Amino acid sequence: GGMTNLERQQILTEEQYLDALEEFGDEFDAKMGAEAIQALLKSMDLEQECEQLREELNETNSETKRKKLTKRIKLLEAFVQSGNKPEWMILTVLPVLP
Amino acid sequence: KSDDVNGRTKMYKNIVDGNHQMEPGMPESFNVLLKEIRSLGINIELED
Repeated sequence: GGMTNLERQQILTEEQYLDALEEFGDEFDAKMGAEAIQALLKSMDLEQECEQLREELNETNSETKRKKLTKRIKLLEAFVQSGNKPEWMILTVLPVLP
Repeated sequence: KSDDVNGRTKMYKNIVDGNHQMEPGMPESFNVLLKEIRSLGINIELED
Protein backbone atom coordinates (compact mmCIF):
# COMPACT_ATOMS: atom_id res chain seq x y z
CA GLY A 1 0.00 0.00 0.00
CA GLY A 2 1.80 3.05 -1.32
CA MET A 3 -1.19 5.33 -1.76
CA THR A 4 -1.82 4.81 1.94
CA ASN A 5 0.63 6.49 4.32
CA LEU A 6 1.74 3.05 5.47
CA GLU A 7 5.07 1.26 5.21
CA ARG A 8 5.53 -2.02 3.39
CA GLN A 9 6.39 -3.91 6.60
CA GLN A 10 5.01 -2.20 9.71
CA ILE A 11 3.12 -3.71 12.63
CA LEU A 12 -0.54 -2.65 12.80
CA THR A 13 -2.48 -3.92 15.81
CA GLU A 14 -6.04 -5.24 15.59
CA GLU A 15 -7.76 -1.97 16.50
CA GLN A 16 -5.19 -0.05 14.45
CA TYR A 17 -5.74 -2.42 11.52
CA LEU A 18 -9.50 -1.96 11.80
CA ASP A 19 -9.42 1.83 11.86
CA ALA A 20 -6.84 1.92 9.05
CA LEU A 21 -9.11 -0.27 6.92
CA GLU A 22 -11.99 2.04 7.81
CA GLU A 23 -10.29 5.29 6.81
CA PHE A 24 -7.96 4.21 3.98
CA GLY A 25 -10.65 1.88 2.64
CA ASP A 26 -9.66 -1.47 1.14
CA GLU A 27 -6.31 -0.31 -0.23
CA PHE A 28 -3.52 -1.20 2.22
CA ASP A 29 -3.75 -4.98 2.08
CA ALA A 30 -2.61 -6.81 5.21
CA LYS A 31 -2.74 -10.34 6.61
CA MET A 32 -2.05 -12.02 9.95
CA GLY A 33 -0.90 -15.50 8.88
CA ALA A 34 1.95 -17.28 7.16
CA GLU A 35 0.35 -16.21 3.88
CA ALA A 36 1.52 -12.67 4.68
CA ILE A 37 5.14 -13.75 5.14
CA GLN A 38 4.94 -15.90 2.01
CA ALA A 39 3.64 -13.00 -0.07
CA LEU A 40 6.22 -10.57 1.32
CA LEU A 41 9.12 -12.97 0.71
CA LYS A 42 8.05 -14.04 -2.78
CA SER A 43 7.46 -10.41 -3.86
CA MET A 44 10.99 -8.99 -4.05
CA ASP A 45 14.11 -8.84 -6.21
CA LEU A 46 17.21 -10.43 -4.71
CA GLU A 47 19.51 -8.68 -7.18
CA GLN A 48 18.17 -5.21 -6.39
CA GLU A 49 18.52 -5.68 -2.63
CA CYS A 50 22.02 -7.10 -3.11
CA GLU A 51 23.06 -4.09 -5.20
CA GLN A 52 21.57 -1.67 -2.67
CA LEU A 53 23.34 -3.44 0.21
CA ARG A 54 26.64 -3.34 -1.69
CA GLU A 55 26.20 0.37 -2.38
CA GLU A 56 25.33 1.06 1.26
CA LEU A 57 28.32 -0.89 2.56
CA ASN A 58 30.66 0.81 0.08
CA GLU A 59 29.35 4.31 0.84
CA THR A 60 28.55 4.27 4.56
CA ASN A 61 31.48 2.97 6.62
CA SER A 62 31.23 2.53 10.39
CA GLU A 63 31.80 -0.02 13.12
CA THR A 64 28.12 -0.96 12.93
CA LYS A 65 27.73 -0.17 9.22
CA ARG A 66 30.50 -2.61 8.32
CA LYS A 67 28.74 -5.39 10.24
CA LYS A 68 25.08 -6.45 10.05
CA LEU A 69 25.27 -5.77 6.30
CA THR A 70 28.04 -8.00 4.92
CA LYS A 71 26.36 -11.06 6.44
CA ARG A 72 23.11 -10.04 4.75
CA ILE A 73 24.98 -9.59 1.46
CA LYS A 74 26.48 -13.07 1.82
CA LEU A 75 23.06 -14.53 2.62
CA LEU A 76 21.55 -12.91 -0.47
CA GLU A 77 24.43 -14.12 -2.64
CA ALA A 78 24.11 -17.67 -1.31
CA PHE A 79 20.36 -17.68 -1.95
CA VAL A 80 20.88 -16.36 -5.49
CA GLN A 81 23.63 -18.83 -6.35
CA SER A 82 22.02 -21.84 -4.66
CA GLY A 83 18.88 -21.16 -6.69
CA ASN A 84 16.71 -22.08 -3.71
CA LYS A 85 13.41 -20.22 -3.74
CA PRO A 86 12.92 -18.21 -0.53
CA GLU A 87 9.19 -18.97 -0.62
CA TRP A 88 10.12 -22.65 -0.25
CA MET A 89 10.97 -21.84 3.37
CA ILE A 90 7.23 -21.35 3.91
CA LEU A 91 6.32 -25.03 3.76
CA THR A 92 3.02 -26.08 2.20
CA VAL A 93 2.83 -29.89 2.00
CA LEU A 94 4.00 -32.20 4.78
CA PRO A 95 5.85 -35.47 4.11
CA VAL A 96 5.58 -38.22 6.71
CA LEU A 97 7.76 -41.13 7.75
CA PRO A 98 7.20 -44.67 6.47
CA LYS B 1 28.04 -57.58 11.41
CA SER B 2 25.65 -54.66 10.87
CA ASP B 3 22.18 -53.84 9.51
CA ASP B 4 23.15 -54.74 5.91
CA VAL B 5 20.51 -57.43 5.43
CA ASN B 6 21.71 -58.41 1.96
CA GLY B 7 25.27 -58.61 3.26
CA ARG B 8 24.70 -60.78 6.32
CA THR B 9 23.33 -63.78 4.44
CA LYS B 10 25.93 -63.32 1.70
CA MET B 11 28.77 -63.37 4.23
CA TYR B 12 27.28 -66.37 6.02
CA LYS B 13 27.08 -68.32 2.77
CA ASN B 14 30.63 -67.24 1.89
CA ILE B 15 31.94 -68.49 5.24
CA VAL B 16 30.05 -71.76 4.79
CA ASP B 17 31.63 -72.06 1.34
CA GLY B 18 34.92 -70.67 2.67
CA ASN B 19 34.97 -67.63 0.41
CA HIS B 20 36.30 -64.99 2.85
CA GLN B 21 35.27 -62.18 0.51
CA MET B 22 33.55 -59.06 1.83
CA GLU B 23 30.65 -57.46 -0.04
CA PRO B 24 29.89 -53.99 1.38
CA GLY B 25 26.35 -53.11 0.45
CA MET B 26 25.15 -50.00 2.25
CA PRO B 27 23.73 -49.86 5.80
CA GLU B 28 19.99 -49.66 6.32
CA SER B 29 20.50 -47.22 9.19
CA PHE B 30 21.62 -44.71 6.57
CA ASN B 31 18.37 -45.39 4.69
CA VAL B 32 16.43 -44.72 7.89
CA LEU B 33 18.34 -41.47 8.36
CA LEU B 34 17.63 -40.44 4.77
CA LYS B 35 13.92 -41.16 5.14
CA GLU B 36 13.82 -39.23 8.41
CA ILE B 37 15.50 -36.24 6.77
CA ARG B 38 13.04 -36.49 3.89
CA SER B 39 10.20 -36.67 6.42
CA LEU B 40 11.09 -33.04 7.12
CA GLY B 41 10.71 -30.38 4.48
CA ILE B 42 14.34 -31.04 3.54
CA ASN B 43 15.73 -31.99 0.14
CA ILE B 44 18.53 -34.55 0.18
CA GLU B 45 19.74 -37.10 -2.35
CA LEU B 46 22.80 -39.15 -3.24
CA GLU B 47 24.50 -38.24 -6.51
CA ASP B 48 26.90 -40.19 -8.72
